[PDB]
Amino acid sequence: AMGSMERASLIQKAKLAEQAERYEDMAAFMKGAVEKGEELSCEERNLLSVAYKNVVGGQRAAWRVLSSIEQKSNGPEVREYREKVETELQGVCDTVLGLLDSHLIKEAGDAESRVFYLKMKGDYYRYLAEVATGDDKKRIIDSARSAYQEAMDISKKEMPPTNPIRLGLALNFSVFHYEIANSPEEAISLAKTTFDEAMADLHTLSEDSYKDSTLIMQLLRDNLTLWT
Amino acid sequence: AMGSMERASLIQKAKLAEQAERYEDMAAFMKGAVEKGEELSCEERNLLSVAYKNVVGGQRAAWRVLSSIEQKSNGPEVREYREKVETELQGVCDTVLGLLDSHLIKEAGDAESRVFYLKMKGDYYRYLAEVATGDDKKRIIDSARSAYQEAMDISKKEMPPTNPIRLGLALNFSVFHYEIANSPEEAISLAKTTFDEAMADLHTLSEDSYKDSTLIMQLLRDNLTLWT
Amino acid sequence: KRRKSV
Amino acid sequence: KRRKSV
Ligand SMILES: CC(C)C1=C2[C@@H](O[C@H]3O[C@H](CO)[C@H](O)[C@@H](O)[C@H]3O)[C@H](O)[C@H](C)[C@@H]3CC[C@H](CO)/C3=C/[C@@]2(C)CC1
Ligand SMILES: CC(C)C1=C2[C@@H](O[C@H]3O[C@H](CO)[C@H](O)[C@@H](O)[C@H]3O)[C@H](O)[C@H](C)[C@@H]3CC[C@H](CO)/C3=C/[C@@]2(C)CC1
Ligand SMILES: [Cl-]
Ligand SMILES: [Cl-]
Ligand SMILES: [Mg+2]
Ligand SMILES: [Mg+2]
Ligand SMILES: [Mg+2]
Ligand SMILES: [Mg+2]
Ligand SMILES: [Mg+2]
Ligand SMILES: [Mg+2]
Ligand SMILES: [Mg+2]
Ligand SMILES: [Mg+2]
Repeated sequence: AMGSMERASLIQKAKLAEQAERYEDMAAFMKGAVEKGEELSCEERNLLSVAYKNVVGGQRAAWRVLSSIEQKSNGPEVREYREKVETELQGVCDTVLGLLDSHLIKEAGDAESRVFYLKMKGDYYRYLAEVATGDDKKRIIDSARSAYQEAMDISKKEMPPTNPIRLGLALNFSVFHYEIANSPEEAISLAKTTFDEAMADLHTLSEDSYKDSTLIMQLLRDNLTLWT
Repeated sequence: AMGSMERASLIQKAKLAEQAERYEDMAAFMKGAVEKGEELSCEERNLLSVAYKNVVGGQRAAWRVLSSIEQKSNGPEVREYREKVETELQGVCDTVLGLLDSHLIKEAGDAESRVFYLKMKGDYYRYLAEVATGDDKKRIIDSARSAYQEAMDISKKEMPPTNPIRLGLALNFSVFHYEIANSPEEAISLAKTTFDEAMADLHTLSEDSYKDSTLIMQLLRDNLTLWT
Repeated sequence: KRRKSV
Repeated sequence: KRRKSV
């Protein structure tokens, strides 16, 4: 539906939507920008990520509320409405995954871009895994795992330990271990190792880069504090 | 689109959507319930009001952000996106007004219900007036005025001065005077008189009714503090 | 502060 | 607290 709008206007409108806290509009503007076929810049990748994280984050928060009510209840209304929210959540994850496969990831050659898009791929499969049941489920979990693993492998080869995308990738992969893969020891190991290697590289950073890195290091510390 | 769902299930789903902070779903469930053709109970009127107030409140907050950016700017993007938000806001106000005219207000005979729906009619015309320009504008403003006035006339004849719907009606009509009608003296007079007459009737109330009334009296005091 | 409505 | 992701 955004086919007739200039790319630069879609980007501009995404930034306006962010200021207005209109995250569904923001995501639609950014989907239209991706669909122009050109690679995204660093700033544009961030707008894409912020938009969908806010949209799916509202759906997930609602799903958790409804699932909690459903589990305490265990007529069809609670289950039906939880299913409705779940289906819409699945649709947004499928949209993001579709953008990544057609054709963001295949054109992303630089480490910063490729790691960012593989992290996103792991995050949206993880969101699908949060609601999945059975073994359909196992392949979804392994898809999240595989995307995170490839991103980790590139990030370790190509980025400093303080790089914010590397740090956020590790943070999210460690959550994946803790709550999706039933591997809390792996989650704790990964968060600790990541925190420690970033600490030892802070000395190389400017004041601004230090601020960016320590912000995500604090989220790693928050998780280790909760989990140990 | 809610035609196939039982009325009681729509109401139940509205309450679930409220818990999940899914206010667009909440409003659609409540629109479906109104469209069943039966009068709404006190609790159901409250769900209808909460749902649309949250939906339009998000649109208005966004419109104010975009209008501010547009006014500081004075390409077509800011104006276009402000217009898009404005049109969707107008559509939600027109939907609510349509529910009130087909046929909530004409079937509402009790004071509590009739005043509640006329307050809603004034509130959604006021929201249309916030974005309107010119004289098209004058008729919108006078529609808000007329609905509030009829609600005030009934409320004064039929409800105690502490009744929360009467208090909220006066609060909103006083905002209408202050910011839509350019009548800050009328706004201040109305908020003061309403506050004073409610104070003098508190003695008649239970602890629970007192809590309900004083909550809205505090909003009247907040406005008088801001305006004087 | 923004004025209150309800 | 709920665990952090980013
Ligand atoms: C505030 C930081 C922690 C965030 C950034 C992001 O910060 C940047 O974008 C925001 C503005 O939209 C920040 O407020 C800004 O300072 C900038 O550094 C950060 O560099 C990186 C990309 C983090 C870490 C992993 C994710 C990407 O999946 C990520 C996302 C965003 C865009 C959102 C959160
Ligand atoms: C919390 C009070 C001030 C509110 C009520 C409402 O309170 C009731 O509904 C809420 C639950 O959904 C309250 O939390 C609850 O305690 C109840 O008294 C109050 O009685 C009346 C109807 C106020 C005053 C005018 C508006 C109607 O247009 C109004 C709306 C709601 C439903 C929303 C705000
Ligand atoms: Cl449903
Ligand atoms: Cl637009
Ligand atoms: Mg072009
Ligand atoms: Mg399902
Ligand atoms: Mg390339
Ligand atoms: Mg490098
Ligand atoms: Mg029936
Ligand atoms: Mg217009
Ligand atoms: Mg009747
Ligand atoms: Mg009476």
